[PDB]
Amino acid sequence: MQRSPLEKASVVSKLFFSWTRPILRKGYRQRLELSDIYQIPSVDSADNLSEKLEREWDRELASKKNPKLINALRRCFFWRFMFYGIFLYLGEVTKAVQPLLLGRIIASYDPDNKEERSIAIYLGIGLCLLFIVRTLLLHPAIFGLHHIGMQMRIAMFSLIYKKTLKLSSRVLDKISIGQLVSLLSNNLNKFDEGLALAHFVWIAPLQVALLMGLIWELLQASAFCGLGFLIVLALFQAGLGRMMMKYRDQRAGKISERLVITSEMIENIQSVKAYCWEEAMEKMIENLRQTELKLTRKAAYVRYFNSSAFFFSGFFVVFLSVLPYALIKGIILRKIFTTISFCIVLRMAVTRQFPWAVQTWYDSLGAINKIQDFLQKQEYKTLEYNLTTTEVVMENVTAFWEEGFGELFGTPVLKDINFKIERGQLLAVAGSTGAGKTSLLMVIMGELEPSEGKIKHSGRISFCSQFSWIMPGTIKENIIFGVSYDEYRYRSVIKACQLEEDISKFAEKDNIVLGEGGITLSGGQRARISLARAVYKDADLYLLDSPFGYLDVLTEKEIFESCVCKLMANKTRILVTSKMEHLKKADKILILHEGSSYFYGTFSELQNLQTWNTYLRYITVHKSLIFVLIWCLVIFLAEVAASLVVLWLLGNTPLNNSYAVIITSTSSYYVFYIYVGVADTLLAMGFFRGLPLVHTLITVSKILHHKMLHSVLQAPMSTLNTLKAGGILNRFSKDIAILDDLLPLTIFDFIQLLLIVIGAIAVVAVLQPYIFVATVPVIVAFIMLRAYFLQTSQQLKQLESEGRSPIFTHLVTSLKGLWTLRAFGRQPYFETLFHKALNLHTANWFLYLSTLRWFQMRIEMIFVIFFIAVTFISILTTGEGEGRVGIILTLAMNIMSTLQWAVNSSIDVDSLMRSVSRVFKFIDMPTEGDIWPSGGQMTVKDLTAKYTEGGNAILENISFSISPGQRVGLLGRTGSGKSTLLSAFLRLLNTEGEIQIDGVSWDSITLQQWRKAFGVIPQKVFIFSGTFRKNLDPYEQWSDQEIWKVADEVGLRSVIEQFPGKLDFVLVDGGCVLSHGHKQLMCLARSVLSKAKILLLDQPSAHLDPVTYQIIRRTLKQAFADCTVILCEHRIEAMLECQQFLVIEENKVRQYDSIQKLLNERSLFRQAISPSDRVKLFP
Ligand SMILES: Nc1ncnc2c1ncn2[C@@H]1O[C@H](COP(=O)(O)OP(=O)(O)OP(=O)(O)O)[C@@H](O)[C@H]1O
Ligand SMILES: Nc1ncnc2c1ncn2[C@@H]1O[C@H](COP(=O)(O)OP(=O)(O)OP(=O)(O)O)[C@@H](O)[C@H]1O
Ligand SMILES: CC(C)CCC[C@@H](C)[C@H]1CC[C@H]2[C@@H]3CC=C4C[C@@H](O)CC[C@]4(C)[C@H]3CC[C@]12C
Ligand SMILES: CC1(C)Cc2c(sc(NC(=O)c3cc[nH]n3)c2C(N)=O)C(C)(C)O1
Ligand SMILES: [Mg+2]
Ligand SMILES: [Mg+2]
Repeated sequence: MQRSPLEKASVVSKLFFSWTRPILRKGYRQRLELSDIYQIPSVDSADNLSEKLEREWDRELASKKNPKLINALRRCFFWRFMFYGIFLYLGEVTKAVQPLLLGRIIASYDPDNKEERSIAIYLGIGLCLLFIVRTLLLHPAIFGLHHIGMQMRIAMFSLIYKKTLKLSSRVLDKISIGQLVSLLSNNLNKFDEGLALAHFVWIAPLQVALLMGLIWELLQASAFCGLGFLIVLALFQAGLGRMMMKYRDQRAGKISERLVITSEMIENIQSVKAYCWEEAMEKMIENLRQTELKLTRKAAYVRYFNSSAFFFSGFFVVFLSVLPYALIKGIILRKIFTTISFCIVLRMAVTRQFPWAVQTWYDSLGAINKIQDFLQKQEYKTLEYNLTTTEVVMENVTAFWEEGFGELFGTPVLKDINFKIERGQLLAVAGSTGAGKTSLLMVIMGELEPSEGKIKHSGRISFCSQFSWIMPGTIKENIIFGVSYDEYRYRSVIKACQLEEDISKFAEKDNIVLGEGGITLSGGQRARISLARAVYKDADLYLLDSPFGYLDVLTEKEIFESCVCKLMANKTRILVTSKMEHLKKADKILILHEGSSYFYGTFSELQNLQTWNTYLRYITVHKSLIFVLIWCLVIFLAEVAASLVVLWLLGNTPLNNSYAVIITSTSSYYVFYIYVGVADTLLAMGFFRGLPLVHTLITVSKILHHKMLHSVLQAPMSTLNTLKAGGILNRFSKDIAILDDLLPLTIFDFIQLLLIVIGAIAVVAVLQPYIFVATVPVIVAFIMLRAYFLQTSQQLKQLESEGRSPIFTHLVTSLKGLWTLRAFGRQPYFETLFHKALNLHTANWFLYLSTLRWFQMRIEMIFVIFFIAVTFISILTTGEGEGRVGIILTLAMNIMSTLQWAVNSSIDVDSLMRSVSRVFKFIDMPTEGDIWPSGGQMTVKDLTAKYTEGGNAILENISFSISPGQRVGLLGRTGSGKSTLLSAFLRLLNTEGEIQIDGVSWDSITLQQWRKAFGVIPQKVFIFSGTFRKNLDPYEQWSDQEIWKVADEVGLRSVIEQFPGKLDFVLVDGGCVLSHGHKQLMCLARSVLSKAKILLLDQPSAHLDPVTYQIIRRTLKQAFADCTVILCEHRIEAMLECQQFLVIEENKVRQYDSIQKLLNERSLFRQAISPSDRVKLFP
């Protein structure tokens, strides 16, 4: 990491921006190098800006009665804000005095021997000094304001991330990820570039006042008559402004809902492919875009008029100003031209510098109000009493989930519970699915607050959750979790939890980079990592929320008899389980039922009791766009043609005529200048040209989004495991929102300005030849410098754009596994780990932003250097009568001002066109590519299974056969590959060989027609945000009578009726409202509905007790009558059902007929069988 070159630089280097020079010549030749990226300055790091504003915000909360975040921002930015403002004012004031000096220098060409001839050279010196001071005065202040804006945004982002870690469990149901992602995604680049525009609120009026006097000098009455039009027009723009911000708050609700559905489906696509929900998910996201794009088009139509009230305004402000003066006194051309030159600045001042400033003040204060509202929310309170005898006591506790019933006090999830726990003994928390075993642990931790009751234990606590959580990094970084490493401790934990088997099979033994959630690992490997993280942590109380769900009986007994009773057996460790073997060794038991203590005591008592290609693939998506652009061009040619014959007639005039005074001298070199100043309205796009162009460009972004979401869904599994969660979420959030909002209007201004310059040069050139030759040296200079800059700029804009993914990826896992962070107390780790993501983004963004003003300053310096050269060549070579050299040259240099503005607009288009480039990389991803399943007999031959292309083979030379309508058991040790065998049939991972069914093979049929044969219950359950009927069938094939008919057999009768809207209750936060057992029953009903003659069950019973498991065999015997069943399951009770058994080990299979034979070979596995389950197998 090289340190920032801004730190050690002369004022000249910081004034002329020479310190950014190295990376351009480095980036021009070569591809950009990671070494060449500079470390952020010490001023604008995450830590200090957090430090600074954190200190002010609590001072603000302490002092005032109703605090405001703007007051906290004021005390740390206001002086450095206003310091740049006064330079930006003087830099803008010097534009208004330019027509006074230049005006006379144009007038001095007139042969009528005026006094100007005399002063011209002094204006010549003065006007050169005038340009030099502005070029220096403006750009440092803009960079200064961008630099302050960047510091404000980093400070607020840091305060949101600290606030969200202390946020209440009550609030998490209300605020989804789409709320947080959208808030950051909106502000990320909009807030920084805004503070350049923000000052023109108070610059523009003083500018209007200063200009109105200078016009009042020329025209006494009419100038006010003109101004009235701009007051008339300014109120119309303010009307569009308030209209456009009411269309944006209707849409803002819709965007959040789209991101939560898009995130959820791509996070667990492996289920989405198994069920075959492509059309279902696409049609769902399609319906959310309908409302969004309706509001986008409406907000875009009002935005055009706001950005089209400057070009049209031009002609009418001058016309209404000169007309009244013309009728009474008469006018000289020298008076009309002067007015034109003042007018252009005034409109710039009042029609694109005033409506862009206020619009920035609304958005900034709106964004700050949402952040301030987000900071003032219900916090997770902590109340831990270190002083204790280490006796975990609970007495007379009740608890409700929601606020309403709890506050008004629906049945509470706990009531009338009480227990006493000495230090060095484990509690056996037992009961049926929906007893409140997770809820009890949530009360012990303090996530769920009890209405009536009291809890007390010491602050130190460990927590192994039911849904296992894996942060992004190495298995080591997961197991130790933000603390020092201890060789003796870490190794002893891994042998206790016995991951030694699973860790040794990996290529990189200890440390492999796991993704967001850890889908590289199976269910058993995640559970034991979560348990290892819990065990490696040291605390007074260990909470274990059923870690033996996904484990086989051999692993379950060894890990129980190796960790729970060996590694920790001198402390209070409440556990969740439902087996006799675990309750025997346990000292105290608590059997919950319907949120009530059925029993409490001991085991003995209980028995007693009972680039060109990017710019070309974006124009040829939609045919309307190419018709509209051709339609604009033919109308453009017509007005260029119309103006040419107007100026032909006007110039060729043979001229009491007070109306407009002209002489042979003045005529020739004012008539052309008048046209150049009024060529911004004549060659303007109307509501015939501008409307459809905006309409089509939004239609392009709708088509691009459809293709992108379509391509991501049907791409192969390897390409989707390669990329992160935040990388997916970044594009659909930020990159698709740029094609909807900014990019359609950014192209409009670029085309408008480009047409004005082309058409201006065209009419001037055809009528007077040498001005085209005069423009060419300045034209080539701008194109030269532009081509040079874009080589570095395009490479910085990709490192910066892809630099966003760290911030989002981190924000997902932070919010996803929030309960474990506060359990272990690892906020200081995650805050400092989050600061690195901001510093990374700042490092790239600051670099790109600073490179731009270099370009912005250099192109103005080029224009100044040429204008200085033109002015003295003009003034010095002026004849005794009628100097023609200056007449030709200054006309060109009036055009180059409009082109300078167009080149700056061109760089804003290329920066936004990067986004469309990054969308097209997702569109260009590879594709995975009588009655048929009558009986459902499978024949596998020479099968091989591996995830990565040319990696390690998980299964090797697999072959076996199932006869029709036969139930088949599948089993083996955790991490054997059982899922891989189920994924091999669906062929989600790439395989070799053939699996032929009912005498017909893979290659005979398409893949989507193939996957409709099977009926899947996956290991990881997927419940998207919607109604129960939407989850149970997205296609809406089955009736309510049908779904209610299924709902009783699998037993969601009592589950659904609990909630208000029966089959209309909108599930949230990935179905957090339902318990873990109900999610397994949800996937069962989903498979029961889909009548399939083959069906695949990946551990249907995960954390179901023996009572709930009767439903599984009830529905498996009755509903699945004739169809063949592959049952992948750990519990031995399930083996009584199915005939043939498939055992997996050593990357190969073995098939067995009877159970007696199979269990006979293996002794340790037969000795793991429960005594209650041993009397069933053997009679
Ligand atoms: N966030 C929540 N909001 C509202 N109700 C909830 C929430 N979480 C759980 N519940 C309800 O509380 C009851 C008990 O939940 P809990 O998860 O503690 O049961 P459990 O015994 O742990 O389930 P399982 O045996 O499947 O692990 C369930 O009926 C469930 O509907
Ligand atoms: N997506 C993947 N990419 C790479 N390797 C994988 C992937 N999924 C699984 N593996 C590897 O394959 C091994 C076995 O895979 P699989 O997920 O089928 O185990 P399993 O039998 O389902 O486990 P469990 O018994 O816990 O359900 C894992 O131990 C892991 O090393
Ligand atoms: C800083 C600004 C807002 C102050 C007010 C505007 C200034 C520019 C205005 C207010 C009064 C104006 C003056 C009013 C009358 C005359 C006399 C005339 O023969 C030459 C111009 C001159 C001298 C004007 C120059 C511009 C002027 C000085
Ligand atoms: C904002 C807007 C309504 C934009 C606008 C105008 S005026 C105008 N077009 C015309 O005059 C016109 C004439 C022929 N074809 N178009 C527009 C517009 N965008 O078309 C004004 C009034 C300044 O203000
Ligand atoms: Mg539970
Ligand atoms: Mg599995």
